Amino acid sequence: AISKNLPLLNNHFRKHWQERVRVHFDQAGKKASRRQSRLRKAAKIAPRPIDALRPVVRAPTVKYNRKVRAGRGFTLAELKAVGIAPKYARTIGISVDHRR
Amino acid sequence: AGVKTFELRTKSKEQLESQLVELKQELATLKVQKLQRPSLPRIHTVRKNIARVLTVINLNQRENVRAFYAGKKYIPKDLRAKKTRALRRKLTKFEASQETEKARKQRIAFPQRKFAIKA
Amino acid sequence: PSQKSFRTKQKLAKAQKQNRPLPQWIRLRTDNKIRYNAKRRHWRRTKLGI
Amino acid sequence: AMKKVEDGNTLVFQVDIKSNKHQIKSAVKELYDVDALYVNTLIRPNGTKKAYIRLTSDYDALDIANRIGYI
Amino acid sequence: GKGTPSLGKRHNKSHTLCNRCGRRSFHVQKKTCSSCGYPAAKMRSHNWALKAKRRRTTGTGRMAYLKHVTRRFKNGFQTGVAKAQT
Amino acid sequence: VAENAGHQTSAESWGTGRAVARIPRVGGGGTHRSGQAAFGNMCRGGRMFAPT
RNA sequence: AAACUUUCAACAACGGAUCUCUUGGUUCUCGCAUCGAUGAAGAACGCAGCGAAAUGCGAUACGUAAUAUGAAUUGCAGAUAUUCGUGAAUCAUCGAAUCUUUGAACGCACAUUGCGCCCUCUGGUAUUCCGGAGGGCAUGCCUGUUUGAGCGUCGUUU
RNA sequence: UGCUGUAAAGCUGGGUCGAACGGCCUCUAGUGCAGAUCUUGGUGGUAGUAGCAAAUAUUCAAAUGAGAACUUUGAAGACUGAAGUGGGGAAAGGUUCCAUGUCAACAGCAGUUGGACAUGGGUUAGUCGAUCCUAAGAGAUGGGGAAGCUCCGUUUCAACGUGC
RNA sequence: GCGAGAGACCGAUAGCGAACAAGUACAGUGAUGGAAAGAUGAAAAGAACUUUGAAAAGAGAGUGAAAAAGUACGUGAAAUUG
RNA sequence: UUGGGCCCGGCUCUUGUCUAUGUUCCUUGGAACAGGACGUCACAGAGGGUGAGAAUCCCGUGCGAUGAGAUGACCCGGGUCU
Ligand SMILES: [Zn+2]
Repeated sequence: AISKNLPLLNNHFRKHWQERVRVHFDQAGKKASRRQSRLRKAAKIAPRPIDALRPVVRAPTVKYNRKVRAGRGFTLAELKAVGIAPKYARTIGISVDHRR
Repeated sequence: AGVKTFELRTKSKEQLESQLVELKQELATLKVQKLQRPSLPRIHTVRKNIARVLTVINLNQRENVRAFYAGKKYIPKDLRAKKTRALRRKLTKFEASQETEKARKQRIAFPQRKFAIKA
Repeated sequence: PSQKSFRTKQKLAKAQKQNRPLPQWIRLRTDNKIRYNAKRRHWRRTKLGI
Repeated sequence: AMKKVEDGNTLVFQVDIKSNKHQIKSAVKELYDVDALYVNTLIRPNGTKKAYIRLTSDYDALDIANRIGYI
Repeated sequence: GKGTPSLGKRHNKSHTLCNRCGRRSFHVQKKTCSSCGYPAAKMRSHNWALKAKRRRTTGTGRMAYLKHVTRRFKNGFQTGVAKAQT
Repeated sequence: VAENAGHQTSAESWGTGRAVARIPRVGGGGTHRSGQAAFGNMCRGGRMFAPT
């Protein structure tokens, strides 16, 4: 059971794991279908862009202070400063975050 | 090929039953002859003619019922749609399109705009 | 037995009619694979289990 | 069965399995316009029903069977 | 005398024909079918008997109504009659 | 291969003392399959060694 | 020396390996969402000119109507069936129907093809009996209608 | 028929056969059998062997037939001996019933015979049974448990007549 | 479930139990258990006719490219046998 | 900043129909779909059938074209009436 100068392993395979094996054979098929869905969605609303405008926010932790990423929605104060109501903002391709 | 359906549909209730009785005695007479022939392919022709006349009688009869119940709130269930049990429980177009007056005021006030970028 | 129900007698009627040899003109059809009736039953060999 | 039309004044018919003697007695009155003294029914081993219909003395069974056309 | 002599005394059927499934599994004294569970509302079926589900399920009979559901769905559950082309 | 291929049997080993190998065998009677071995890679109708 | 035994070769047997096939299986991927009291899945019994099974169908029974198409079906036989045409064959398509006895199965019951009751029509000299045809009679629950019960309770008159 | 290789094997001559197949450089694997009381299928020796020996018992002739110990008929001789090897039924079986034809398989010999095979025919009810009653019992309803499949209860803490 | 497209997959003791009238035949009181079984030939052209025989069949003949393809059907190995 | 109902399209789905080029010559063979010669078409040399390995015999394939039918308050593009 234990015989060599080898590392001691943690292989969690004592359950019926073979009944829950998910092999992603459809990775290429999913890629193609995702592209087709994206194309149809874009064509449905042309020339209006598919992606709403997102804000820029600081990543929260001491580890990711330096990085800055895309947020979820512009705060109500930010939209207030540019004279766009949140209800009207959501209709012209701008995302709103009431929580931030 | 036996009787022609389009000729039957021009016949009245009285005439269709008179023809139905004769076709039945035609089949009755042939079943007597089958005991001696014994092969008699004419059996198959008369049976389909009996079926055709029975079909025309029923279809012409069901059309009178459909006309009688046209526009009534409650009509016989056999005259109703037979889509599926689930589709009959589904909300109708009018029911599913109902909105609260609060919801209508906001949808009118803030419609989905049409716009473009880079201009 | 002589005293039997209608369902019992009704099943025995079907068992008799299914116990006939193959009609001869069947083997003359094109691409015919049936050479005999393979579901024959004898009253003493195999019981109906009714 | 052809012996009974001559000896016993009885007609032999194949009859529906769902019918009874009341319906059989009536049916021969529309179909052949003959009166049945009695109707004796029988379910054959093959699953069909057989009716022994004895006509009253006012009718001759052999004559009717010629009219039907099987003797 | 538990073998051949005792086997000669078998003339009382414990089971008769069932009405729901016609299998000759209807226990006469219990008034229950050992196969389909009649006269319970639900069919007798167990997940420890997968071969038993194969023997009696959808597709093992006529499907006299389920044959044409796909055909009717493909046409969107049409109502009316076909129009003759002039 | 199918996961249940070769394993759609209720075969039990007869044990020893019946002058036959201890491979699991099909029970019942009245069919020629009764009393025949099952579940083995060496058996006819069993499952392959290390199914793919 | 034959016979016999053993071995081999040729031929002939027995048997069905090998080879080559394949309207089957298995796996992966893509797409779709559609059973049932408007009676499902299932079961039984039947139905063809000559059919036992399988396939199909339900007493309109290897099927009817309709749309399309356009000369077959086929083992045999056969039209009071068809050919420059409302016209052969077709589960080609399918939107109208039929859909036995059952089955969640629903008048009660069912190891029985048992026993009812109601309505309309009809036969037997019949509101009451008998026969037939058609249509009905399950349970829980919801909204309503009608009829009620309770000194539960309100106003009135002795 | 031979040749090559230590070998695993490869190539070839003759016969059979009728539709695909092979060398070389690489890749890949459900890749090599004498055994597992291995699996499935098939075939031997044993071996024309063991055996086909309970229920007293058969014989003569004719007929049919290609063919007769075994079929039919006659003549005998026998037995079951009325708690029968007789005549009916219940359970169970399901066409085994009857006629005609027939002998590939079955009847552990034979077969012209048969409960076999093939084709048809056959079961008639106001009075015989079921159907109805209740027995031991089973089991719905109102209710009460149980996550629930369902359990208890049988008039049960019920406003219980599909009354006459 | 329905509708499709594929594979360094199996090739009739394999692959689903089932390439076939397969969840069939068959067994069990029952719950359940559960097989075997593909291949003539391009086309039946599936052997007319004569003869021996009670018949089955045989011998001639015939069909076919082939009967060293006769449905006890492509090839026809071994055990075993003449 | 702005309501609703229809009429025709577009998009989505199903379905109908329509289309290039040898069966030329010789040999073997029962059969040419084999071999050889000469070709042709190719946005079509996928696959299948046809008496043996068939792009060119047939169905299809490729290219598209043109009809019918649906479906979508919760898609737009035009109209039209409020
Ligand atoms: Zn049952």
